[PDB]
Amino acid sequence: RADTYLLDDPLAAVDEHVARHLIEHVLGPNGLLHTKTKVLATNKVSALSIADSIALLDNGEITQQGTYDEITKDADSPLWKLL
Amino acid sequence: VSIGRLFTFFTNEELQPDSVQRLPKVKNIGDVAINIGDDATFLWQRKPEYKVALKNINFQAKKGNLTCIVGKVGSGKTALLSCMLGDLFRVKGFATVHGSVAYVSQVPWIMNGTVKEN
Repeated sequence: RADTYLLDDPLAAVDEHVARHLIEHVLGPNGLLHTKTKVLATNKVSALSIADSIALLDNGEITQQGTYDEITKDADSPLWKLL
Repeated sequence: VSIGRLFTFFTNEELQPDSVQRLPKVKNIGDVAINIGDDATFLWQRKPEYKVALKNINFQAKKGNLTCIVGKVGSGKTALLSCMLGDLFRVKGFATVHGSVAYVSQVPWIMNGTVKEN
């Protein structure tokens, strides 16, 4: 029950159904951790859709930042080009 | 021999405490950035020939919101995540993390004991 959670993409290791269940019930804006800041490093499409903001990393630098709506508007990376 | 080994260990390079300001906490529902930095840069070794680094990052997640970092293996996602916790040497820029923190690594760390204990 901490004030910030930083996850290095455990979802990509867990099964997809469990990933969706977690992203809905625990980590998502409607989850049991709603009021707490959450950050992740997964590239899963479902999680990225669940995101409230996103950042694109390029060899130690950043290339883009913004909400999922801005990501979709740009469509500059698979975060929007793959869906 | 053992004193030589122990002295090398005790003199090994530590983590710099001021890489991130973990102290702050914000009395707002969802209206504050958790990370703060202009051109934050982090490195894995203070010895030269840096095989890994983070450069000119200005990442900003917000209180109560889920944010994600996108990038293939080696793009620096793990580095950014761990630097948010204070595990990398801030060479240039600024960084901070608000409130109590928690973290889950790529590899699940589990401790011998009860699952309730873990």
